[PDB]
Amino acid sequence: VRRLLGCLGSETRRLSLFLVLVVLSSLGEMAIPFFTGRLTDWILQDGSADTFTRNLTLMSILTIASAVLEFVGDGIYNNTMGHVHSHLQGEVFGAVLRQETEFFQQNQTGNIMSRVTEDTSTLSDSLSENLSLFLWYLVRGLCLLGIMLWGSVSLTMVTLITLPLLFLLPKKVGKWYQLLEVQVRESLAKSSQVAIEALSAMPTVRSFANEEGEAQKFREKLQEIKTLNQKEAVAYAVNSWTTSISGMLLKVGILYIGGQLVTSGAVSSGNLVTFVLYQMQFTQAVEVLLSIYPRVQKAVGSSEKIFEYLDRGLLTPLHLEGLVQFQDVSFAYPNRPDVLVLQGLTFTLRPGEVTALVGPNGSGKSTVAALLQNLYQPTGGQLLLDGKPLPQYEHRYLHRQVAAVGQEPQVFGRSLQENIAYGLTQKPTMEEITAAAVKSGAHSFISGLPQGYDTEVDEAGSQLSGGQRQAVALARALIRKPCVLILDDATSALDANSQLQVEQLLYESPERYSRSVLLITQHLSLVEQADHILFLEGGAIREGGTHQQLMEKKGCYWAMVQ
Amino acid sequence: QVNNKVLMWRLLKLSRPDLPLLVAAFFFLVLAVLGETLIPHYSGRVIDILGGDFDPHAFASAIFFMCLFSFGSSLSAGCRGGCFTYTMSRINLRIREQLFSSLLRQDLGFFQETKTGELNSRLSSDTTLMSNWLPLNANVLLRSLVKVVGLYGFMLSISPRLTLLSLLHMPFTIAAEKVYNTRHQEVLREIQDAVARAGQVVREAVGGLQTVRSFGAEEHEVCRYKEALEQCRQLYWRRDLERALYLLVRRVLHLGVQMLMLSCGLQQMQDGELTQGSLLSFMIYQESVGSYVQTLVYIYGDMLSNVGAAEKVFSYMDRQPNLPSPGTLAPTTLQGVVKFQDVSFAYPNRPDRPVLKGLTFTLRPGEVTALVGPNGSGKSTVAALLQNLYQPTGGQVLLDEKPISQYEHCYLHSQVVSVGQEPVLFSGSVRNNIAYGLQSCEDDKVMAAAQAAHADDFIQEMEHGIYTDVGEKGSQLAAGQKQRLAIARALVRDPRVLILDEATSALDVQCEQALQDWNSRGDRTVLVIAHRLQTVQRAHQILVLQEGKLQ
Repeated sequence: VRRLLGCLGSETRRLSLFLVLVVLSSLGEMAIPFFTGRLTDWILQDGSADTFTRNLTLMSILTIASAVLEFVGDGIYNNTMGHVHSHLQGEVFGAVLRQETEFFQQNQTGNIMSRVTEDTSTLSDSLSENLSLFLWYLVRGLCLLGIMLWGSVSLTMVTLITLPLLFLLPKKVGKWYQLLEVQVRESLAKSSQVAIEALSAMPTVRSFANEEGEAQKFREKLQEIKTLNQKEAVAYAVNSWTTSISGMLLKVGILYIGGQLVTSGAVSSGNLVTFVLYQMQFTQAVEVLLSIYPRVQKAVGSSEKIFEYLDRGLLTPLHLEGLVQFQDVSFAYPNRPDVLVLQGLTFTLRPGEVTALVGPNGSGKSTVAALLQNLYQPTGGQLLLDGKPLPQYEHRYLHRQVAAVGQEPQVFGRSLQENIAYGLTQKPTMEEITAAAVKSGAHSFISGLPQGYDTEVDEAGSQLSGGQRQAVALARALIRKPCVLILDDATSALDANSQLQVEQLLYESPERYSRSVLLITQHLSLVEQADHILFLEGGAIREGGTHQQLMEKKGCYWAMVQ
Repeated sequence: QVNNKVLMWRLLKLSRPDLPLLVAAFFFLVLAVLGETLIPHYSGRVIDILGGDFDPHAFASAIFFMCLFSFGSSLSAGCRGGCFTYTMSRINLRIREQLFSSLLRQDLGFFQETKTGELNSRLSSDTTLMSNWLPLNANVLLRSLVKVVGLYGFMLSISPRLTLLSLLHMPFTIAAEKVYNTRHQEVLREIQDAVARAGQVVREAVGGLQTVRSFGAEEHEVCRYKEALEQCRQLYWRRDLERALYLLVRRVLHLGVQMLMLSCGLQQMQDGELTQGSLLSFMIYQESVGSYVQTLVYIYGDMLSNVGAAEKVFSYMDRQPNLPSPGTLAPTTLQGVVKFQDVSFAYPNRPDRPVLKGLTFTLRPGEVTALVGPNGSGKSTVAALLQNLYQPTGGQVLLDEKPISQYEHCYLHSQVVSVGQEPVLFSGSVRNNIAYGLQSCEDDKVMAAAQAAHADDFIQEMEHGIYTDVGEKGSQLAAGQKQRLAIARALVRDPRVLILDEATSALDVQCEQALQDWNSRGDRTVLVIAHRLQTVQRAHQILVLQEGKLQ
């Protein structure tokens, strides 16, 4: 549709020059048969050597210039359309990465974004060659016809009228062959199905000793298919015969009408020779050009789906107050709106404090974590970050102000000195990076590598341990220096030293006074040491207070602890 | 590379019976090629006739000869195409039948090792791909060679000097093609490496977009992708640029020889050793010969590339079965006594897990036998080696003081039958399923077993008696119907050793009691496997089986 024209319109300034070059090249190449016929008539007319060598030099110059202009035009068009292909790939990747978490909540869909862009790439690539080829021959074909119209209209009318009779008759004939091929393939599939049915039941057929029976049944099916094979052979023979005689008999008629014209004195023999050569070249060009339309059609059909897929706050505070509050905060996943992970939860995390969530697994802690990070908006209620809405804050400001380590953080597939600072707009200092590594306890893991922090880390954390991965995630979080930290699974499976460092950074760190931290993990020792311990189950808060207060209240937290 | 050579030799040996069809196709192709190339020669003759003084008789004769030769060439081409298609179809049918007949002889372990879907894919695709090899490749090679020979013969007939000036052009074209192919492959490897590197970052992004959105923003990913694209784009342009340059060189080379040839031809026009029509026909031949002379060198490269599909099917056909030597014993009198002596068996697919350790028991004709205990579902492995579906790893199992492997394959199963725990039915008729494994039996001998198996109740109800149809692997019948049909299938053969696998556990116990009181349990050995001791009310000798051991 108009989408392809709109996306190609950026290069019109060079595409018009490309069209000028392509028509110049098409005009230049066809000088060989014309001069061949003219010089043959000239030498049969006892011509002069001066009028000769001039024509030889002129034809050589014209053909060389045509080849050079064709090369230059091809280079220009390839440059422009490769540029537009790269731009389209970048734009479609940006669009597919700009989709919301609701569209990407299905991890099993992770295949198709892995494919689509790649397919888009080769789609353009295919279309690229096709478009050029088609347009090339189109202009060439037209140019040939023009000179043929300048040769003899009364004879080129014959080769214009004949062409549908030789280009549509094979298309009409081949339907019979295609239908017979379809029937043959269906019968072959049925026979193979019978063979597979016999093959899958080997225990019982060997228990009854009936291999010869199954062989006989397969032979019977093949004997049934033999007749369809015979009819297929006959149809293909007829199609080959008609597609040969349609093009072969025209070369007789053109020479007959040319002989009639030449005897009539309308044209000379050299004009007939030039025509014959031009008709051969024109037939070749039209024959190739008619073979490009279905591929272009399937390419644009896939591009329509590609573009259909393409179709589907700015608050910047200077400092963070570290206040988080909820007002009837309920959240529901888009895939399962009938079941709400949280139902009007009410929990507050003041600056310089710790909130420890205790409850059954799957109660909706991840929903609260996503709501606090503005990844997905809640189904109900309002989440206030220091009295302001979470989605109202800008994405960069919220990401640089409130930071967290997920339940299953993944090490970035880059260098450890880069994977510990992924997404940082400003590059951290070397001393700052060393301090961040030392503070989080990741200094021991980083120093163990032969190349230090600059050593590359493979995909999916192959070269990094799980405790090392947790240490790297906590180091990235600490290097972010966020005021809001959702410590989720920070040291659940890590070493005791890592857990002690996490507890010291949560409680005894100098920055803990001006930083708000909410903890959702299995650290039992750190759970009892929190300033506030809240019990959440089924999306609702059942208990809240200190560990001693929770134990004295005999609530859900007391039962879980005991 | 000798693997592809022996695969081609095997394909030729397979297609050896199709020699007359291939000979006819070759003759028709020779006729078509020799008739097609005459038309430019007669075009030259017609153009020569038109010049000078007119002569209607010669013109009419040349046109009539043109029409006749064109019609003959078209007919020969059609016949050649039909013959090639038919021999391809015959090759496909023969290879499919041979592959199925070879695959039917393998043991149970081969079928347990491999997958049914893989065999379906091979039988449905690789046979067709193998059959498409010889006719298409032979047609391309022979057409190219005969066309090249005919065109060069005609060109040498027209003028030898122009033919030499044309032949001078070929080595430069071949060298340029080789150099361009080498450089194009060299840049294509780097293109593939760059596109893999560019796909790596999008793979990482789609794998960890959650952590991407958690810490930072998408731009630090997206821009990275753009950088990779830039590298890729540069490489793309390089490849395309080289291709364009190569094309220009070829084009220039073509013009070169064309110009030179034209000049030389016109020189002969001054000498009277040529004519206008001869020059036109030579131009046509020179234009035509290039594609054929290139295909003549590309056919060998394409052949070894395309022959690589045939290795899987031929490997499947050439796998030697591990079954023992076929037996020859076939006595018309059977005592029906079966005894086991210190037999130990393990699955060859998963060895070093002995499911049997020196089992020993003796059956009797007039005495029934029962096996109880789940055995970790280890009961079904003692019935399988009773029907010679497996060979014992230790000890030996014998029937009438002869090893069971010495009996004929089509006779031992005819005398010793078993019912499966899961009755398996075939897509044919009900009479076909009941009389399964029997090459010819009278229809009356069919419903007698159904009456004996309590399956005659729905025989009368369902239309056409027993000549009805069922769905593939059983679709209309229920579990009890399948069990009764399997029991009748076992009963119709009048066996000597009847192995029952929990007959009353699924169907009614009355059917099991009737089977124990039937003709196949009158003076014949019967072994019944049960998951409970409820069969002990009729059983004579009962053996429990736990942990792969007897009582």
